[PDB]
Amino acid sequence: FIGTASQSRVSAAVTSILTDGNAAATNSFAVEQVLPSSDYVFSGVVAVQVSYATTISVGVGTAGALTPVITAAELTAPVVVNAGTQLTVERATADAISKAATGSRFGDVSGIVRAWSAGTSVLD
Amino acid sequence: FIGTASQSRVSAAVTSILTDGNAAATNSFAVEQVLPSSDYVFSGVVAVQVSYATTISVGVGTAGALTPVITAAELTAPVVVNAGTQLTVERATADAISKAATGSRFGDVSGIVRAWSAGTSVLD
Amino acid sequence: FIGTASQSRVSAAVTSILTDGNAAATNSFAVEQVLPSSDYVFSGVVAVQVSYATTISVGVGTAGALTPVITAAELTAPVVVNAGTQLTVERATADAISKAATGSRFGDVSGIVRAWSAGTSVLD
Amino acid sequence: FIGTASQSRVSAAVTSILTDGNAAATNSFAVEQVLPSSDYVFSGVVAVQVSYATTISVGVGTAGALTPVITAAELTAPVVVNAGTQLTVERATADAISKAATGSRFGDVSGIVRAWSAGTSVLD
Amino acid sequence: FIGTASQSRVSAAVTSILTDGNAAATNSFAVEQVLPSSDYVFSGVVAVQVSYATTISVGVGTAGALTPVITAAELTAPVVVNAGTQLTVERATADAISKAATGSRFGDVSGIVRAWSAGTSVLD
Amino acid sequence: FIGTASQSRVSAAVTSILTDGNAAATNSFAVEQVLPSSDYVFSGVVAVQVSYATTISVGVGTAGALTPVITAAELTAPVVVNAGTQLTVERATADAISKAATGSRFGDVSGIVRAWSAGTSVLD
Amino acid sequence: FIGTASQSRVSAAVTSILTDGNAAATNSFAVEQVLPSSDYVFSGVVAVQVSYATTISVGVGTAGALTPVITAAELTAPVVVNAGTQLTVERATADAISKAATGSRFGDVSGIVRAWSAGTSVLD
Amino acid sequence: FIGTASQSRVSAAVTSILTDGNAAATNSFAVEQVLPSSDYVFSGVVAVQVSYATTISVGVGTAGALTPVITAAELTAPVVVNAGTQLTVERATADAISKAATGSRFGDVSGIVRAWSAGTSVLD
Amino acid sequence: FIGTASQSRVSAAVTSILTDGNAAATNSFAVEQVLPSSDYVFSGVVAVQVSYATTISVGVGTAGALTPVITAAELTAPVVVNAGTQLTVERATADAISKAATGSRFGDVSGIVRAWSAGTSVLD
Amino acid sequence: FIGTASQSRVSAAVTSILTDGNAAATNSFAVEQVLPSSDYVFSGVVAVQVSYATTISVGVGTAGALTPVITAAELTAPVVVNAGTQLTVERATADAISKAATGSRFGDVSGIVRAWSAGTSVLD
Amino acid sequence: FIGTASQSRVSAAVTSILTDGNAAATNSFAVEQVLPSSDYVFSGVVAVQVSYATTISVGVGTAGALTPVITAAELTAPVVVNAGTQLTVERATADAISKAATGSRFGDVSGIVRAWSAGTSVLD
Amino acid sequence: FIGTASQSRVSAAVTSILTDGNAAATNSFAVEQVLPSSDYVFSGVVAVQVSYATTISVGVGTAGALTPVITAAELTAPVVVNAGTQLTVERATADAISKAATGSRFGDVSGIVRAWSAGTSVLD
Repeated sequence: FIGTASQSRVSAAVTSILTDGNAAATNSFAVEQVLPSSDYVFSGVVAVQVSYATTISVGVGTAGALTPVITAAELTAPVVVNAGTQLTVERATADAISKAATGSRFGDVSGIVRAWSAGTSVLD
Repeated sequence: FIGTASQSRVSAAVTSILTDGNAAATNSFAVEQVLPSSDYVFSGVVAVQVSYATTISVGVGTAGALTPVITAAELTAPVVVNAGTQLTVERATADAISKAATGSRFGDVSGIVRAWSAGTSVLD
Repeated sequence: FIGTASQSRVSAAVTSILTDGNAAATNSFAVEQVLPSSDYVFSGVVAVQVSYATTISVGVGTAGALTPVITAAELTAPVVVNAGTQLTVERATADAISKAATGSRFGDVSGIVRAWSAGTSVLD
Repeated sequence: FIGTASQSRVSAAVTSILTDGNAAATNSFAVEQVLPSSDYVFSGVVAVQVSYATTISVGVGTAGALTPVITAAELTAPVVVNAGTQLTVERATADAISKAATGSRFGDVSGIVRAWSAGTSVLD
Repeated sequence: FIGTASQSRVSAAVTSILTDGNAAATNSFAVEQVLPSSDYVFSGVVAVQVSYATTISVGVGTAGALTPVITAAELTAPVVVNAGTQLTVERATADAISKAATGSRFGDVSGIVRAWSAGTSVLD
Repeated sequence: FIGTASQSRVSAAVTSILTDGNAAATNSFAVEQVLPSSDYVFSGVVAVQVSYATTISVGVGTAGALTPVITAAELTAPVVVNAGTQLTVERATADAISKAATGSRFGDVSGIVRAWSAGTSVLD
Repeated sequence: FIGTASQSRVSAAVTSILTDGNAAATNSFAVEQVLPSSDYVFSGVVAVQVSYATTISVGVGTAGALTPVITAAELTAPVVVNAGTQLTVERATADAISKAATGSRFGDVSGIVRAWSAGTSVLD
Repeated sequence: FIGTASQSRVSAAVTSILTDGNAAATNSFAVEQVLPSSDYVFSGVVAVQVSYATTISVGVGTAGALTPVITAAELTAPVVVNAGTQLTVERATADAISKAATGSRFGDVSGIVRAWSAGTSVLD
Repeated sequence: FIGTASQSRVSAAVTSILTDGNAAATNSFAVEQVLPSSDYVFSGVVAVQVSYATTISVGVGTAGALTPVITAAELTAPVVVNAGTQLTVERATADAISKAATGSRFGDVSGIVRAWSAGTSVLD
Repeated sequence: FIGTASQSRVSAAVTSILTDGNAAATNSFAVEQVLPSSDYVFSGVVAVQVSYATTISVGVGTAGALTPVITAAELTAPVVVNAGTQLTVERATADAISKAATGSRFGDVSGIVRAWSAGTSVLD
Repeated sequence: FIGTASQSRVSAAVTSILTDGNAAATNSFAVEQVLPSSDYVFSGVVAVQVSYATTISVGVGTAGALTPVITAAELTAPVVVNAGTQLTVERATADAISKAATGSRFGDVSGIVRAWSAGTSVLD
Repeated sequence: FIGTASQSRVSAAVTSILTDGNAAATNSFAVEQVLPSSDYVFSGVVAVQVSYATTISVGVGTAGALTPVITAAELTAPVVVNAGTQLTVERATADAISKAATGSRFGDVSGIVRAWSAGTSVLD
């Protein structure tokens, strides 16, 4: 759980404390997934499952107390292509470059790239 | 629960403490989802479900006390395309670039990009 | 409950402590939703519902004490497009850019963008 | 209840402690709503309702003690467009920009934006 | 009850403790409303009403003790446009900007905005 | 009762403890109103009224003990425009700005605003 | 009763404990008013009145014991414009600004405001 | 009774305990007034009066015991303009500013204000 | 857990504390994987498994207490080629270069590269 | 764990604290692997195994307490050739150079290299 | 552990703290290997082994307490030739130079080297 | 441990803290080796061994406490000729020079050296 500025992220945690008076067991599972937010997003059901074993003892051999532990954990986090249409200057500029390049007007592509990278023009 | 500055986010938590005097069980589930807020928002019913197992004991084999645990948890968080029409300078500038590019006026696209990136003009 | 500076946010919590003298159960549900406040707001009925199970025991098998738990929780938080008309400098500047762009006066768009981004002019 | 600096906000809480000597039940509901205060305000009747279930027991099956719980809660918080006319420098500047833009005097819009963003002028 | 520095705010609370020796009931309702104080104020009658149910028991079914609870609460807080005429520097500056803008003297608007934002002048 | 530094505020509270030996009832009502003190003040009669119901019992149905509760409370707090004439530097500066603006001497308005915001002058 | 540092404030409280051996009633009323002390003061008769009802019983219907309660309370606190003539530096500076502004010597107003806000001069 | 550091303040309290062996009544009235001490002082007769009602009973209707209560209380606290002539640095500085301003020597006013606010001079 | 700014990353941790009163064992496993986010993303089921040994004692030889430890741990993190189609200026420029190079128009490739790297043109 | 900006990296750690009341042992293993991310990535199962010895004592010879230690640790981190097809300007430029070089058009290679390194052309 | 910017690196550490109540021993081993990342990479099993001696005492001769120490440590870090095929401008330029040199076209080699080193041409 | 930018380097450290309650000994060994990375690399088993003496006392002659120290330490770091085949412009240029020199075409060697050192040609 370190990414505070991340834009597309799932975080989950499962914790437990089980006791019968004589024995106790504390278990936790934490997980985190992060995506490049301009390309993919999380959309769907987020799901966690854990698996507790009853084959671990603390004490004297097979006569020890039974203390359940987590030995397997899993996560679902559905990943979907980003499809938002709110406009940024960069996205519109890239779209204009693509439109110029589809017509083989590479001089216009060069002009736009010149204006973007250094703010110049053809006669400058 | 680390993203304080996030603009589109769902957070939820479920906690329980069950006891009968002789045995006790503490369980918790925390989850968080974050979206790129200029592209998607949360709109709909937020839903959480957890699953408690009755097959885990603490003590002596099958004769131990029954301590319920969480072994599955899930979240619904509906995701919807952002469709607000309040005006920003960036959104209007991108729209103007798109309008110029639809008419193959790539000189105007270049002029706007020059003014945005470095605040210059054609004769500068 | 981490977003102190958020402008459009719903927060809710439901807590309970039930006991009959011999057994006890503590349950809580906390949830939070956050929107990009320049685009959407919360307007309508905020509603929470929880679901308590009577199928979980603490003790000896089916003979254990009955301790209700929360296994499902939900939230309604109605989402509505922001439609306030109080004036900001950014909103008016974007509106002027849109007005210039509707008449294909991209030189005026470029001039406004130049003044906004670097505070310059055509002859500077 | 985390937003101390918020300007348009509703907060409410309902708490109860019910006992008959042998059984007890504690219940609480807390909720909070926050708006972008330059765009919307709260004006009208603030209303809360909760729903208590009589179908939950603690003890031995259907023979356990009856402990009421909250399973549904709701809030009304009326939302109204902000319509105050006390003057800020930003609001008047935006109004002047709008007046200039309605007459297609985009040079004056550019001049005001230049003075606002960097405090410059046309000959600077 | 978290906003100590708020300038326009209503706070109220209703509490009760009812007992007949064998059963007891404690109830409370707290509520708070906050406005943007430069735009609106509270002026009028502040009113609170609560609704107590007699349909909730603690004990054995319909034979349990009757413990009244709050299931509905409401608030009136009248909202009125701010109309004070004590002078601030910001309000007078905005008024001067509005006066200049009503005569299409956008150079004077630009001059005032330049002096406000950066403390400069036309020849600086 | 949280605003210690507030300059225009009304606070009131009504409390009661009624008993006949066998049954008892405790009731309280607290309320608070706060104004922007440079614009409005409290001047007039401050009035509180509460309403006690005789339709709530604790015990066995209609045979339970009668325990009065508060179900409605209200407040009067008269609000009046601030009209004090003791001089502050800010109020006099705003008045000078208004006097200059009434004669269309926007250069003097700009000069005063320059001196206030950054302590500069025309030739600086 | 929270404002310790307030300069113009009225505080009052009325308390009673009435008993006939078999029944008892405790009642209290507390109230507080606060003004902006540079603008208004309290001068005149401070007056409190309360209203006790004889229509509330604790016990069995109309046969219960009579326990008087407070159902209405009021306060007079006369408010008068502040008219003290002891000199502060701020008040004299504001008076000088007003004197300069009455003669349209806005350069002197600007000079005084420059010296107050940043301690500068015209040639600095 | 909360203002320990206040310089101009009146505090008073009246208490009584009346009994005839079978019935008893306890009554109290507390009040406090505070002024801005540089502007006004308390000088004159401080007077308190209370009003006891004989129309309130505890018991069985009109046959209950008579228990007097306070239903009206009042205070006189004479308010007089402060007229002390012991010298403070602030009062003398304000007087010098007033003397300079009466002769339209606003440069001297500016010089004194510069020395007070930041400890500077004209050539600094 | 050191990469806060990483865009494609999986983080997980499993912790346990087991005790029977006389002996105790604390175990933890932490793991992290990071990808070049423009090329690959994480999409699929994230899975963790650990293996606890019962062949380690603390004490006197084979007569010591049994303290389980982790001796093997594993992670699944599915890796998938990035396939988002949201437009960047760099991606569109590279696409235009590829289109020009597919037609052996290496002069246009050179022109675009010249505009990108230094913002120049053929006649500059 | 020092590489925060690395793009292709695996990090893992295993920790334990074992005690029987009289003796204790703390063990940890940390490991990290880093690749040149434009050439290789991590894809597959990440696996850790450790080996604990029971042949080390603290105390008096062979009669000392048994304290397990880690004497061997290992890691799997599968390494795979990078095969992402998202476009960079550098990758497309290199591809164009390769295409020109496959046809022995070394003048075009030289032209592209000239435009990349210094932004020049043949006649410059 | 000093190389943060290294692209091909292995880091590992083994730590232990062993005690029996009367004596204690702390041991650590840290190691790091770094390769020129354009030529070689790490691919395979990373392995660490340490050797603890039981022949060192602290105290009185052979009668001192036994404190195990590390006297030998080792690392495996498999080294493999870099074989990634993602394109850089430098790699493609070198490949073109090699292709020209295989055909004894040293004029083309010279031309490419001239364009790379100074961005010139044959007639410049 | 000072070379952060080194490309072929081995670093290792061994530390220990031994105590029996009355005497203590702290020992450390740190070592570092660095190679010219274009010529040689580290490939093989990295090995460290230390030697602890039992012939040093602190105290009164031969009756002092035994405090082990390190008196010999060693390192293995296998050194292997660099044999990577990823292409640099410098390596290809040197290879072309070698190819020309093997055929006694020293004019081509001179031409390549002229283009590398100053970017010139034969007729320049």
